[PDB]
Amino acid sequence: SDIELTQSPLSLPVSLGDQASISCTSSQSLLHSNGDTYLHWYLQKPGQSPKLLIYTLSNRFSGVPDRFSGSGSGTDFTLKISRVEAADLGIYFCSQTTHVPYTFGGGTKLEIKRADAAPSVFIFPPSDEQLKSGTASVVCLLNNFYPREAKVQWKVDNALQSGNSQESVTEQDSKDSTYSLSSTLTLSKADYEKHKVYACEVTHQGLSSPVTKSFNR
Amino acid sequence: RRFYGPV
Amino acid sequence: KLQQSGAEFVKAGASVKLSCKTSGYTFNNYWIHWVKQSPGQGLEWIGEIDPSDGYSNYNQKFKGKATLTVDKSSSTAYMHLNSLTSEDSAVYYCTSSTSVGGSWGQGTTVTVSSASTKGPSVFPLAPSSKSTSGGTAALGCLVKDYFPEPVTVSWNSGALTSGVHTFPAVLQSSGLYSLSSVVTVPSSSLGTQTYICNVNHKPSNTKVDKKVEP
Repeated sequence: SDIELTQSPLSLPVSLGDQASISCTSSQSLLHSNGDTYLHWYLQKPGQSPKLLIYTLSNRFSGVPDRFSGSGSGTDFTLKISRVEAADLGIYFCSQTTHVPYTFGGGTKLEIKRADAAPSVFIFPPSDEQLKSGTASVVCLLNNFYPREAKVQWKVDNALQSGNSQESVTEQDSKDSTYSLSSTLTLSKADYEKHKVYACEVTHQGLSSPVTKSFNR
Repeated sequence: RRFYGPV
Repeated sequence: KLQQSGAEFVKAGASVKLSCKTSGYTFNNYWIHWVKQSPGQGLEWIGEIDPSDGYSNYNQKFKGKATLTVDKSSSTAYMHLNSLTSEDSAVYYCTSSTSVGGSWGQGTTVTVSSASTKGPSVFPLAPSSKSTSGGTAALGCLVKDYFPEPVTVSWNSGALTSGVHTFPAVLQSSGLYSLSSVVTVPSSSLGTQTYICNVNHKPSNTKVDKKVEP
């Protein structure tokens, strides 16, 4: 029965120079009997520790600009960011210290919004070198697209695959604000050699229908 | 014997 | 002005004392807190201690696991973790705060593992007709079955080899990490250059250079 703090949404794409607002919902009332409400917001930048923005509901930590604004009461709390700058990007956590033990929300990632862009899709057979070594990995690449959400599926001889693939996604790109993604299908050499057709099928917002990249061996 | 404030 | 002790790599069942050096002013005025960040459980408050008198409160969850102490003489804050487990593998922050805020440390990483270091096997992802987008070829290197983090991949040919996408490592069910590093290059360049991914795994003394030829 600890205080759970639920943030929404998970990731928030915004245009730089626009408003952003982030919600943090508390499983209980955080209003202390002294009249303060001990709900705080931090920002964590990649490879750095959390830094305080707003404390006890709506106070600015010293040097925090007022374009960062905290409000709420009871169980609903908001962080509004007013003129989103680049150095504002990263993960925002809420935290309550009203009740012991102090808790943290799961975090909201503030991202850059931009127009859709379809991925370029490429497929890579396993190297002969890897095959000699016993396994067979097939790599499917989705390069430079937006937004992040993407469905990648594997088909071997038209048989949809399950449980033999891992995806990894890059952070948002400096220059063009896109993502890239790797899907890796991992098989044993013997498995790999028994089938001819390997196809990576991709579903994404920026495409009108799914694209399938494939090779025959 | 509480601490008061942000962590 | 906070200063946290170095990374720890420890066996399960171990104990480790992490430390946090502050100023003489800090110690007198601020309270000290400890915080845990882990990929499984996110951010967690461990407990707090008032360096003025050593009085301390704890997250019920971390009673028994963590003990907090201070040493005035050296204005240093200590957190003792005992009975360590893989779930304790995390980044641990020391913080100094007040009713109006303060600052957090840079954080000590703790890794709780006895598993063997393993150097990566490095395989080319060759450029072909199926990795070409009208003018450009994509290619890469698959950096597979290593432990622990991190690797570093780098490419050759300077300026045109940026737009590199070295992907986050994925942990496999075998407990070995694996990743890919890919690049897009002008198709013409493949006749006048041979692209090479230079892979360094410090933990295992590995340096590999793999030519990625068509």
